[PDB]
Amino acid sequence: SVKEFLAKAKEDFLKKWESPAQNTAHLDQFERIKTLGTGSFGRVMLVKHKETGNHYAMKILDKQKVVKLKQIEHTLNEKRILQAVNFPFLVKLEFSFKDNSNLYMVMEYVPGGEMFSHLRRIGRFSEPHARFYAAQIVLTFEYLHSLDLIYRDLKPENLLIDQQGYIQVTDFGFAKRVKGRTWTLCGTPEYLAPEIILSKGYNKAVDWWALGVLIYEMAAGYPPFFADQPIQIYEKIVSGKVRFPSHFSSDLKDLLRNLLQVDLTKRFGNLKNGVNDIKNHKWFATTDWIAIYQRKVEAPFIPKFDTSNFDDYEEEEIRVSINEKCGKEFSEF
Amino acid sequence: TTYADFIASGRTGRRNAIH
Ligand SMILES: COc1cccc(CC(=O)N/N=C/c2c(C)cc(O)cc2O)c1
Repeated sequence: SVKEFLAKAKEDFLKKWESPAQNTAHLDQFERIKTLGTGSFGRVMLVKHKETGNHYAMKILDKQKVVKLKQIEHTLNEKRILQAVNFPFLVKLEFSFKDNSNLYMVMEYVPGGEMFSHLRRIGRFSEPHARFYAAQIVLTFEYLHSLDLIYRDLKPENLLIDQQGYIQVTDFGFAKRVKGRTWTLCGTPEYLAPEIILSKGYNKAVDWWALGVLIYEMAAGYPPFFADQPIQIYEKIVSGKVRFPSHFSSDLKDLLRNLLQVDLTKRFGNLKNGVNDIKNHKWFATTDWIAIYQRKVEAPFIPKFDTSNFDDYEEEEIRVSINEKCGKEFSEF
Repeated sequence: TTYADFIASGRTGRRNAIH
């Protein structure tokens, strides 16, 4: 059963969580090819593992930038959690290591690019197309939450499309293992649940609110709350007054009203029946949850095959200092 | 249209996380 599968999933996770993989490669083992994406601490590059010819995506984090942004514990969470998880729609952490200047996380290379890129270019996804992706996120969150993990940064920028058109979730920078509630103000403005904005303390329900935002954005082509400045976005979120495009199906609107619910005792994913309120919802009536997990469903879109599915970014030399930086802070990495 | 308002907005590119 699902409860049985998850219980076993947890046994596997806890072993790796209690005894994390560390120092499993070195920089010179990889040929660096091209930047695939960037972020506050650094960049992610396509690399080739010299000994095997395998391609990977190497995330490079400048330790000093991490410290300046007060993200040490978050970065330790990111690596400890990612090395411990295992799910079909989660990007794999293949190796990790550090040097005097940087932290490195060598992850699975996902060649189809960011959902963000395709969504912006095409404008919006059909409901069946959006549903296909949404189903994968639902299953992924079911898995993560069962391990007491909150993800906290769902958005199209963080969802990569693989060669078969399935999603791979990336960027565990705000992922956290927590029983009960937590308080950090983190995420992306458009995707924040009201309780985060209002400093109320919050739990895994914030991921379900975020799913509502994602589904809305996939199906509309724009998110339910936007404005040129984050402050104005926050004002719209806390009002929770959502308007739906006229092309939204009745079922879709109903699901979204239950996900984008300000009231925590009414928000789908967070009720007595948990994730099953979502899985059994009418909008997902056509969804075969087992077939999705087994990747037996034909994707509504497979990317054209090479890095042309990613934007070009400015490159910079990866300079390593002759002095160790922030050693104590990142001891466990 | 809301779509037009979005496309003319400053929030159509990659969105930074809040740190
Ligand atoms: C906060 O500092 C940051 C620094 C660099 C990058 C990031 C965000 C991130 O994890 N991108 N992952 C891209 C990725 C790509 C493009 C391909 C892939 O196969 C796997 C990935 O994780 C954050």
